[PDB]
Amino acid sequence: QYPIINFTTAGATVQSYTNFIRAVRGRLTTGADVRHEIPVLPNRVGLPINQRFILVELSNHAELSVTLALDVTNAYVVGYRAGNSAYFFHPDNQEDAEAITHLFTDVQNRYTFAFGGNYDRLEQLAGNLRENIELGNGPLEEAISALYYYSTGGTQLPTLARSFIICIQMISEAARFQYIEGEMRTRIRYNRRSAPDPSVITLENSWGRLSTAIQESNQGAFASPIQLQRRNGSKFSVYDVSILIPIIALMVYRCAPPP
Ligand SMILES: Nc1nc2nc(C(=O)N[C@@H](CCc3ccccc3)C(=O)O)cnc2c(=O)[nH]1
Ligand SMILES: Nc1nc2nc(C(=O)N[C@@H](CCc3ccccc3)C(=O)O)cnc2c(=O)[nH]1
Repeated sequence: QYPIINFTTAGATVQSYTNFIRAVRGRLTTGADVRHEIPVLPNRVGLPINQRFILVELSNHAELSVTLALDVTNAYVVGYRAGNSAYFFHPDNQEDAEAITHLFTDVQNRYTFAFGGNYDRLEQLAGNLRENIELGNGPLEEAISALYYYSTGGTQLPTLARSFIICIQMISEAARFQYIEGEMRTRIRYNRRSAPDPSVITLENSWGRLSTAIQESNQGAFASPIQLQRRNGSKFSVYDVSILIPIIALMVYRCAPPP
């Protein structure tokens, strides 16, 4: 029913990852909403359930596969399927709880985690912050195996949480931000794993705020500046959508566009 995009970490290259992220973005956005050259994700209000999700099938060199489900309104990873079992994060509201009942309906074992899927909760369970969790093709390869083996008891909860953190950043954050996609491309190009620097972290943390500031802006001009960080941790201010056009690939819907 829902569209499926395939990616493998097995022999992954800059080009194959680029093709993957492009395809994810294409399935997330309809083209109906572009503001200051930046696409906006579908509005959740009145969005039919048959259009609510996309599926990301991740394969690895170990010949294992897992399927992530992403909410098109925000690119949120709501859960995953591995073989005969599916696992969903504790839904944030009743609407999102109803929505996940439409996912992996043929699966033998359905589970909802007692914990939500936001970074703060996942970092708590992992026993590590995003700033200390390595990203790259190797981490993703390993994350796929960890998600696959969870149902059989091979994967400890901190490892599972860490693995979610890897997947979310390398798929959802990369889809949201050309900048983060670029950072992942670099890791893949040189096959060098590394934790995300402050520029990546602050962009992730600011996605909602940046989306709102752009959409509420006066002809692109922010009413209030937004503070981001450089690679070295130094602060720089964003006053305008213009500087964000090469940085942000997708925005969450926050308000109606002005006439
Ligand atoms: N399962 C899952 N968890 C996610 N968690 C976050 C996350 O917690 N992000 C930031 C900013 C707030 C935010 C931004 C976008 C979506 C939700 C929440 C933070 O609070 O540090 C971000 N994205 C996702 C995601 O795509 N899948
Ligand atoms: N399907 C699903 N979606 C979820 N989305 C979020 C979440 O924080 N979503 C926000 C993300 C964008 C945002 C806006 C304003 C400030 C920060 C971040 C949204 O869609 O407005 C949390 N949890 C869930 C969840 O459990 N299931």
